[PDB]
Amino acid sequence: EKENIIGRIANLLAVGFLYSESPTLVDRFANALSKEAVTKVLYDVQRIVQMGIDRSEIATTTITDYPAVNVNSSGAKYTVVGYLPTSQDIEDFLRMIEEDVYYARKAGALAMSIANRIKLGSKQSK
Amino acid sequence: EKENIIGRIANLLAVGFLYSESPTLVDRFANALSKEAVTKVLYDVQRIVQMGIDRSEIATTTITDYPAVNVNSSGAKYTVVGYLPTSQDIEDFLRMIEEDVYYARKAGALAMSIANRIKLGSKQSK
Amino acid sequence: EKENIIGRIANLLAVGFLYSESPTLVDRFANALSKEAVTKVLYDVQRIVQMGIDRSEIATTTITDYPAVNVNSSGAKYTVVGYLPTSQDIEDFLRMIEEDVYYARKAGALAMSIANRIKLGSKQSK
Amino acid sequence: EKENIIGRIANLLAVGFLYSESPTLVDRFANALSKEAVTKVLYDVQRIVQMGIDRSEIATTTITDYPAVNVNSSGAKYTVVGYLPTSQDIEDFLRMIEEDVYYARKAGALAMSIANRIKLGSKQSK
Amino acid sequence: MISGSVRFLVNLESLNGVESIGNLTKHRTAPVVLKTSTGYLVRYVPVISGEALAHAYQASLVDIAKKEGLPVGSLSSQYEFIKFSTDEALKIEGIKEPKDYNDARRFEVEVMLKDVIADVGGFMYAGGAPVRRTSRIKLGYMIPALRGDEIPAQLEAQFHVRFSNKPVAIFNVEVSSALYTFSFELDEDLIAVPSTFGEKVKGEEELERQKAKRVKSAIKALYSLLSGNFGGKRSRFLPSMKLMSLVVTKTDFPFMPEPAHDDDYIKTTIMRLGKAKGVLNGNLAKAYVINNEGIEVGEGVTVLSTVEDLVVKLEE
Amino acid sequence: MISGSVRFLVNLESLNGVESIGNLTKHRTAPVVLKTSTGYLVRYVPVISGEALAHAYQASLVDIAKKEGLPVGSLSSQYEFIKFSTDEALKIEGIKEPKDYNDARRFEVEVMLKDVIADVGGFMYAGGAPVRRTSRIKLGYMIPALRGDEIPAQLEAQFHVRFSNKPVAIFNVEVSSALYTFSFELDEDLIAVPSTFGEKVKGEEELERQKAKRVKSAIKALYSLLSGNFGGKRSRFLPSMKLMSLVVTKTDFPFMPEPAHDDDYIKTTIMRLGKAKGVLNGNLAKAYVINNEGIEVGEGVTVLSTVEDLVVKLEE
RNA sequence: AUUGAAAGUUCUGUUUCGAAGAAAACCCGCCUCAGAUUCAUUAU
Repeated sequence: EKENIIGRIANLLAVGFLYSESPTLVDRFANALSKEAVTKVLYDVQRIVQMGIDRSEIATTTITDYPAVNVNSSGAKYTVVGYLPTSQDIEDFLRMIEEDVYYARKAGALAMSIANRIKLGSKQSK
Repeated sequence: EKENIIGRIANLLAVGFLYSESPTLVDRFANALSKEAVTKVLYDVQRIVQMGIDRSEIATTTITDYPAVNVNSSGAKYTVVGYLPTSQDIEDFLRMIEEDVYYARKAGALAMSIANRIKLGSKQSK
Repeated sequence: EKENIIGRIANLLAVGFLYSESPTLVDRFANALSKEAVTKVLYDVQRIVQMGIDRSEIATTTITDYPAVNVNSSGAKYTVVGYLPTSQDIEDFLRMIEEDVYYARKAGALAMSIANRIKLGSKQSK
Repeated sequence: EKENIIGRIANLLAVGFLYSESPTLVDRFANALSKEAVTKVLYDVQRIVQMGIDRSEIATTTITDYPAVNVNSSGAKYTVVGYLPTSQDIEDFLRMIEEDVYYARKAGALAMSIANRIKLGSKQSK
Repeated sequence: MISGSVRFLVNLESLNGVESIGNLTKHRTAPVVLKTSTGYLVRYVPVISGEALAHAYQASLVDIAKKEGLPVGSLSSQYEFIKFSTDEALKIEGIKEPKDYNDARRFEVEVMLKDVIADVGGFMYAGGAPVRRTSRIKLGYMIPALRGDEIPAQLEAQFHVRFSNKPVAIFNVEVSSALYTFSFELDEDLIAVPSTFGEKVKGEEELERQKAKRVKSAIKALYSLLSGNFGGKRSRFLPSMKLMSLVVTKTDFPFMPEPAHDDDYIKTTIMRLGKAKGVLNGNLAKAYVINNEGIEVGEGVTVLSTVEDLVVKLEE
Repeated sequence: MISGSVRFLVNLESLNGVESIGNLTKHRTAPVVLKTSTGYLVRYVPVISGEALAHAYQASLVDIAKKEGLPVGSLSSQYEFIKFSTDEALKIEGIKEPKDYNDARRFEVEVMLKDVIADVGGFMYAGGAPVRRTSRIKLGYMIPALRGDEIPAQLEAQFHVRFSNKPVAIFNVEVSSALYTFSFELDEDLIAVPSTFGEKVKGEEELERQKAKRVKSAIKALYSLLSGNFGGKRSRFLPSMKLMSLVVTKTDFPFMPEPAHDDDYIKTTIMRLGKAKGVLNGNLAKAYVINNEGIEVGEGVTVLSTVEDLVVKLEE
């Protein structure tokens, strides 16, 4: 269940990165040394995702069926496979961070891997 | 009991956000650096919820049974699962803020998570 | 499957080394005595690869067909044969490192062998 | 194919010894009782060879045609006849070491024989 | 000997740099082991190398020596402290290389009568007859105080753009804020004294004549380090520094004050100084304390106000 | 005998070095076997050799002996502890080599009346009639505590550049941070006592006269080791050291305190000391404990505050 | 139940003594997130 939480946080970070086209929040998350830095990124990335939801540029979908998130940014279309974190996942993840900030680095490494694979595939198709 | 207070707080902020369709109070709460900013948001969000109660657009309910709050805004119907804070929860939360303003960021992050999940589900339906 | 994961991590390290022209990350990886040092290198090398992807100086290709990665650095062209690691390969590799840091030394030795063979071939053709 | 791998590892050790003018890595390799000691030497010798490649003091050539490696050290010129190991040769050699550390002693004995014959010939010509 | 411990508070800081990745300039970071109520933990914290402090100290010493008429080397006249390591430096300055071991002392004296920097900060010559001279000033890395369970330090990245009327210009800079602490040691009893063993060589009389001036200049040079004139990127990222606590000890025997990690590190070091003087059969032990944070000090301790008073007292 | 166990906390450290590869200076590392809840594992951890500690102790002993008027050897006057191993050292000092076995004792006395270092740290002469003298101080490698499942140690590399106005200058330095522990033993009942069996030889009266001063100097020399004056690269990489726990036992019978690997190693060693005194028919057993981390100690144990008090108590 | 039958080559010993990978060194020199936007029309 800890790995599932970390994977859902990584999906949120990857969606926020692909939508904003900025690595800055993922960099801040993976370099965090305090619960303050982690919590600030968790807010700021969800605030970016909230704007994408309100613009209908971020939407949940299913793809062949697996749960996925479609992201439209600057005329590029990306699809992240998996769920976004729940409020309980954020709370349980913050408790994991209060024990060991290592889990922020693990989620950041996964998020960057998701984003890199999607960006590579999108450039190859173009 | 601290987590239960923070959760009930989240729920109040999420209800106020869904009813007003404005993130401004949650943004102010999560960025607070003083007890003044936190207390001002706690008043302003409860004042918005009070208007929704007087209009019968905000009501307590049970849903399958869990306690919930129904919110009607702009022809959209939302349901937040959980209790609203008591007067004692507000007083105990203000005492927690006087020790560490971190708890306002925690409540803001939870509130935005609740609101985002509800908005995503409502957009998907139909 | 463990050898395939190690080989894909070695390809990532070799691509990062050839693109950055710096052995420092491979040295850190092969000398790691903790999961912290390994995870830090896995982030930093992927961050270097991400810049090369955004600049279109790192791209996936096929070569006669085998999967490959083209790397352009300082007017030199290199081709690494194989796949880059997936997010699952990074996660499974980190689990292997949590059991035995030996696998970081194995991946580092393979990465340096790939880079040395490519650098030797490029100098001979010049 | 096992003898060809051992011979290519012996050529790498001999090139590293002639370039560094130090027997210490060959001594460590021939006295190894664990995979750790063997793998550490395989990295350190390749790191020495990498510096010689970057300085253009180690280069692949053909000599009458047989494949060879030219080594320039302290104004002395040496030529080792044969190929350097591939990444696959290092990996297959490490698998042979995981079965029997005897193969490290065999490669060390061959490497010292190559280096001794070359040093004797170079002193006689002077 | 003069041994000191200093605490500084710096905000919005970037004086030390490391290799850059992409368009990001990184700040030096190091691992630290810290003790909490739950045990021991490992953290990554920004730090500042001591080589920058040494360079600033040597530059200030060069300036003071040039102002006071003391000899300064040709290469060291420009702020390039290669000293006399390579043969090119010897050829430029015009000093013959040592022939055998017995001549080494002579070479040292020839190096020592031309540049005060080589005398104070030491030097190395590698060759047939290597010559070594250890530095007379010792510094260390600048580490924030490891007090309590939370490290009072933070690091972040900042976004910057370059304007242009014809786009065809974006970079990031790392900025840190912390409460730094560092210690230093300087033995003035060996300044202007040859270190290589051998026989007497002509030219030591001039060194004996200039010993007092060299010691005075070396003591004066510490003002730059104690004031805050060190580090790079000062053109656009000038930091805000403020002294908080300073302890200086002058002894005739080896001694090391406590690191500035705990809130109570002045009373402990004063008691340790007294007991060390008692046990080691010393004849001189003085302490000076500058306090601006209202922490415990002790009794019978001289209290100063600024750093210039401390420098004057040390000189006198 | 005096047996001690000491725990230190060191951050941003590089005092011991090994062979270098390329432009990288490496820190000494050793394998350790550690027990976890899943069994036994092998890890590679930075360590510090005991030879540096021995050199620091011998240098401090040389300084103390020179200050107190005790004789010091000509070669040992300079910090070069070749002692009397080779014939060149004997020729420089001016001591005739032993003729046969029966003369060996005489040679030992001649070595023992000229240098206190040979007496305390032992020496060796190889030849027709070899002479041996085991050191009276025993030290070991400095290993971090193997407590729990995670080793509280870390090692990394740091990047440094040398400035030059005409590029034609880059190196790397290894830096470690850990919680070190080490133990030491010193038998003062054999100082200034010949070890080679034989007949009485003129000159033992002087040794008997100087025995008290030699013992006092040997006890005093431990202050440098207990304070933190050891290791190299102190000019630019001065470490931050802080004492955490110290146990010292004085006995008339052989005894070894528990290593500082477990959190509870003071109560155990005190109980073992009491039982060993009971079983071995001893007549003297004293313990001193310095604690700064708030761990369990026991009852009826003398508690000190600093190290100078311990040194004074040991001397008295 | 055999060129088989019947038997210990077993006892006593340290590879021990000693020696710092040490000294010298800057990642520092130049850059702006910038220009444009009404919460007002109806209510004893």
